Amino acid sequence: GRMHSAGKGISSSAIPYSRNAPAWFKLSSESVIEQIVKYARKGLTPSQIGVLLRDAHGVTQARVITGNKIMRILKSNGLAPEIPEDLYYLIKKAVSVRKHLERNRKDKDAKFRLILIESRIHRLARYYRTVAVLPPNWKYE
Amino acid sequence: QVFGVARIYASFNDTFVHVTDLSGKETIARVTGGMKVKADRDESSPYAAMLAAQDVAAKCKEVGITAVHVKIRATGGTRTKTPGPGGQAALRALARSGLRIGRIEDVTPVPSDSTRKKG
Amino acid sequence: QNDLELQQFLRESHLLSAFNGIVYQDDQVIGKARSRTLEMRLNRLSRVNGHQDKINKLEKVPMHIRRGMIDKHVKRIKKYEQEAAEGGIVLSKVKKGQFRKIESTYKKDIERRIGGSIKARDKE
Amino acid sequence: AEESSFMTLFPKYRESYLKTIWNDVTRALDKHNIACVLDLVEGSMTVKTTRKTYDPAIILKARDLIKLLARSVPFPQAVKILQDDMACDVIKIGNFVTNKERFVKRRQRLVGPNGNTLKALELLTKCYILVQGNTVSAMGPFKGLKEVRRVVEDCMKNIHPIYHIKELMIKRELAKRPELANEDWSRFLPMKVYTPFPPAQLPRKVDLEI
RNA sequence: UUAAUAGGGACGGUCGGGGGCAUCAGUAUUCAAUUGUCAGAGGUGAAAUUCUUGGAUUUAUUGAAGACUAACUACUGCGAAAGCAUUUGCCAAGGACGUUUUCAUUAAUCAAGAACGAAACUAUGCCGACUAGGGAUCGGGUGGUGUUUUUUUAAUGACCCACUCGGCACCUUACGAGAGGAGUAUGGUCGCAAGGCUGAAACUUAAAGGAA
Ligand SMILES: [Mg+2]
Ligand SMILES: [Mg+2]
Ligand SMILES: [Mg+2]
Ligand SMILES: [Mg+2]
Ligand SMILES: [Mg+2]
Ligand SMILES: [Mg+2]
Ligand SMILES: [Mg+2]
Ligand SMILES: [Mg+2]
Ligand SMILES: [Mg+2]
Ligand SMILES: [Mg+2]
Repeated sequence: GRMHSAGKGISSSAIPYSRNAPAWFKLSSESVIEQIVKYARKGLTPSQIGVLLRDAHGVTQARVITGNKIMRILKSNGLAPEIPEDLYYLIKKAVSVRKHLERNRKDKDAKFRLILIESRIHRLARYYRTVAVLPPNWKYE
Repeated sequence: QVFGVARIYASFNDTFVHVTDLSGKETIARVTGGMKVKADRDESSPYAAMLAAQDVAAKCKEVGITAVHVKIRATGGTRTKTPGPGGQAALRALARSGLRIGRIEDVTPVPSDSTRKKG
Repeated sequence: QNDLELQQFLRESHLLSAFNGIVYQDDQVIGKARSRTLEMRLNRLSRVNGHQDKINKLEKVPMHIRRGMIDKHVKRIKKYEQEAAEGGIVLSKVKKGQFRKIESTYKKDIERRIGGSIKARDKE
Repeated sequence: AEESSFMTLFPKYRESYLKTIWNDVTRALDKHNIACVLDLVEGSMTVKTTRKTYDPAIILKARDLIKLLARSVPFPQAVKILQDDMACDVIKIGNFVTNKERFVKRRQRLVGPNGNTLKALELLTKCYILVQGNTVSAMGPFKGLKEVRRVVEDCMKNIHPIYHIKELMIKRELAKRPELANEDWSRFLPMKVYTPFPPAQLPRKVDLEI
């Protein structure tokens, strides 16, 4: 099922059936909001924000506890990324792979992986352009 | 008992019987199958090896050596690692000569990695 | 490939070893090996033109015996292959249906009675 | 006179077979006053000389005997190694080629169809030959062992063994003729620069419309 | 709107003989230096060829060069394929697993196009959209248990059993429209072919041979 690979793995998260907050959860919805903005101000991404809240504060899901996703909560308070997170990391990996290539000019394998990452960016970059999340003039490098 | 050292190099085509000190640095006597036979076909025969051992054993007793440590070997390297027929014959002849055999070991050159082209 | 003597020796090596330099020349060979050698040669020439049903006929044996011979023979083949497979020994490839030809096959002349393969399954 | 001893480990699967024959191995070595020990816990075979040993070299042949038994050679064949003329040789074959498919295919060429090629080589050289993994184990007279090595090595270098089988038969016939002994038998024998950065990708039709 | 046992990304401990740059080892081969002894040493089926009393081969010590990575090596691991096996460090990358983290259909198959890239010589397996399995094995995870292990220095595994995801294969299974060979004969055509001793014919002819 993997793209650019022969793997067929199925590891993933299984969201619980019920869609309300847990009974044991006894923290105000507002206090979660200020925790979210504090972390995003510090420089954490929404994915990393979710991990910290779930691990140490009992926030099973931001949507479930607060009624809105981490993305929407941050945008409501003036915090939203310049580019989508998944595209941000894919560009960051592409730069690192490129940076390795100048120093090592005989690494034909790294040349191959750069195709897969760059081609992945185009497909993702195409999608956001259609939805108007990313401005149409946006080109990769 | 004075101890010598007997280097037996048993190739498929010839057998060397070389006796030397414990250091191995000074030769006491060296005899080869070719010297004890008249034909180039029979140098590797056990008969040639037996004669070489007898001459060496006589020469050892004169100088004073009464016992020897045997370190037999084959051609080794990239070729066969099994000693030739002379190697066994030389060892048996030395015992019959009366020289006490101290210790027997194989010192075949076994390459960690032979120089052979993969292509 | 077209050298008859070389190919004949290669195909007949198993019989000569079982029923034994080595006397592979037609004049030197004596005993059961010469009787088995002639039959193998004659069958090979016959297979090209002779109809399969009539050229080869398994000798008649009662029911209970033949299943006994096949069951033991397959047991011997399984032991021979398993001991080799668990070890490093490389064995000659055999078609799926046919029984492997172990040393006992040539010595006991089992093939004439059990046959190369169970023809019923090859049909199915 | 200290005792010269040699130990050879054996795999666990040979435990059943070795146990049954060990009385025979003990008898065969006892003819030469060589003591033997089979350790089923450590899975090891030991041969050691005794005070009654009169022949110095037999211990080497005892050592080879346990080596052959560990490598799955049958005892009736393995016990022949005790004879002076017999010898054992191990030929490496994994180092000849780099392609796995070519390696297996050439190895199969040694065994041949139905095992005919191996058996033909065994009969002509009077040698017991076993093909295992990355090696070929051979046992027989020294002249036979020499012949097996040239066939095995040349087979891995793309020379069909059937050529070597044919030459062996001719040489055996020729050796029986005295007149041509002096004469050579060669006549009668058969004969731009890599770029690190990729090109860009061609944009999809939708991207052109975007 | 869901958050697909669709897909993409994130986080955690990991796994690999995946790749690139350095670095370390190893015995062997060739060569060189010393050095004990002396007539042969390699090679073949025999030789020839080659080296050699200016010491060959062989013995011991030492140095250098190139290649290679034995035994461990497996119907095992990694890689898109070709391929990859010494230690250590650096550089990025990758798979699966675990997740009550995140985007929200962003995907599948793809002619065009782009990236990488002497030899053969006995083989062979019905195929598929497809059921239930068995033994063994590799990587990850959960639980049980009691042996190795061990103690407030840091780290913290090995083995057994049960379960589960994903692999390399092996052995069985239920289901399915999956739409010339071998020879024979030839009043034809085109080719190839017979003989009488040589010399020796326009010459009944010499020497010397062949035959007997
Ligand atoms: Mg992934
Ligand atoms: Mg999902
Ligand atoms: Mg990771
Ligand atoms: Mg790595
Ligand atoms: Mg070096
Ligand atoms: Mg190694
Ligand atoms: Mg390397
Ligand atoms: Mg491994
Ligand atoms: Mg793989
Ligand atoms: Mg599985």
